[PDB]
Amino acid sequence: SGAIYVGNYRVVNRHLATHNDWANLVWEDSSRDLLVSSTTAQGCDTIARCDCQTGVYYCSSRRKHYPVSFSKPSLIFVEASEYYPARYQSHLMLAVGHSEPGDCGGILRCQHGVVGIVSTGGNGLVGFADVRDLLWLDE
Ligand SMILES: COc1ccc(Cl)cc1OC(=O)N1CCC[C@H](C(N)=O)C1
Ligand SMILES: [Zn+2]
Repeated sequence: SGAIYVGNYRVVNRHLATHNDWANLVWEDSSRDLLVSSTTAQGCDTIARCDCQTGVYYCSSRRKHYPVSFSKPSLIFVEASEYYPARYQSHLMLAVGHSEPGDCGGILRCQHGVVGIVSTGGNGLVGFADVRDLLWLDE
């Protein structure tokens, strides 16, 4: 679990969005595993606007943060789960690091701000849905 709170927006994994997220829907994209809903309270998380390929993510299945080197956002094939059929997920960044399904939502940050959230993983890999291209999150 986990979310990003920026301005009047909440960014979560689409497959973990709640009934309230869908009732306050701003934008969603199944191919990215992202959903953004509106909030009444102001968030003040900062979104990175950069080309970093290193950062630190939070891993809830270890209660720890780990440093990572990750690939640039790209189209990656993700095997079927209970949430989606087998498909290409876009804007996904992969790195070597521990993850389990419930780690989805953990934040990846660089020195400039939030980069993205855990969205995929397995066998010593962890994948992050990028949010740095969503320029409207700041207005
Ligand atoms: C962090 O996720 C995992 C980590 C390890 C393992 Cl063995 C499996 C993990 O589950 C996943 O990769 N998915 C399940 C939920 C939906 C995901 C998606 N974005 O399509 C894919
Ligand atoms: Zn950065």
